[PDB]
Amino acid sequence: ERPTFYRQELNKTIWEVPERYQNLSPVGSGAYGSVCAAFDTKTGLRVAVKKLPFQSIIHAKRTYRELRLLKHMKHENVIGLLDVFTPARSLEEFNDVYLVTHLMGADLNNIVLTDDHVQFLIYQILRGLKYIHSADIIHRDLKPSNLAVNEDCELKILDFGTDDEMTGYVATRWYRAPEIMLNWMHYNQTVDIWSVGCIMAELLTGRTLFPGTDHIDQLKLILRLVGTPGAELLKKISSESARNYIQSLTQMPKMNFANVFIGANPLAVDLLEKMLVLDSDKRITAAQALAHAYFAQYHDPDDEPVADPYDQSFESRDLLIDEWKSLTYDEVISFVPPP
Ligand SMILES: Cc1ccccc1-c1n[nH]c2nc(Oc3ccc(F)cc3F)ncc12
Repeated sequence: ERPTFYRQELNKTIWEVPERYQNLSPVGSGAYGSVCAAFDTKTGLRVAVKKLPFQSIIHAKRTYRELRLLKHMKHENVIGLLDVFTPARSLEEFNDVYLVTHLMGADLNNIVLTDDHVQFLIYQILRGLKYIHSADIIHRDLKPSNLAVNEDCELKILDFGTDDEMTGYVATRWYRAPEIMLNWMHYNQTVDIWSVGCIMAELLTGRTLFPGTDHIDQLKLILRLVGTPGAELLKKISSESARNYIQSLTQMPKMNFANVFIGANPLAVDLLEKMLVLDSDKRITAAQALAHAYFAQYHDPDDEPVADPYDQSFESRDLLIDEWKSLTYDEVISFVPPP
């Protein structure tokens, strides 16, 4: 049965939410979008409520995409959907989408740690990533700011699935795999593993691994550590222009990671060497990384679940605004809360 909704001005828009949600207060000061913290009186959970959506074909498809992704994700280490609602009573008046998830304590930026803490945090990221990758979903933009923890350091991944904000000395680009940063090729799931390597290094040292002042400076930072590409990788760079530029660079050998990560657990150094490989074909996978000796005290093959199949055929589909809107409406209406 349809709950009673009440109205409140918050982020200079009128939020209309079910009575169960109380004490709504804006969080993140814009950083997360139009998001409010609230208390869910039905479940006793502190929740984050995001108000989004059908302004164009691209916007409507992106709205559908986000709802589909969030509805699929059912894993301890991945942000999932506690609720989704609209005050609209029919498809015709449907124009707002509200998404509800767990309210976390802080992101990984507001944390950066002992080796034991690093083990635990990276384990959880990899556990969540195994799940996400098993559904053929790539995050594409893993960074400390979309990794959040509660008070008990229990972690969840957020934001899975412009040129200006990627320009210059910016954290938005520091965690990106070189093949995606420079559009070398059609990339794979281990772009996310590169990101984990960058994050893990930063947890260990307290410092950004590749704090490039721009794309090129960052590539140079990367290649100084991992070496310039060999013949085999160059061949895989389908971008003739990008391949051409790479060959202009003075060749450099891979550095000794033990001399870069001075005093770190040798098993951590080993894992970093396996994650921070230039050739994405040869990077360690999430499933493989979980079985690495570094996570011996946390690893449990019976407690690292995979995802149900995820149908993303809609991605190659071209539809009208009202069609994406109708699809989105169906998904809102059919939502079943978690047990
Ligand atoms: C990342 C963080 C840092 C500090 C405090 C709270 C949070 C936080 N907890 N939950 C959060 N959810 C979001 O986005 C949503 C994602 C999916 C939703 F269904 C609803 C959302 F609001 N953004 C920040 C936080």
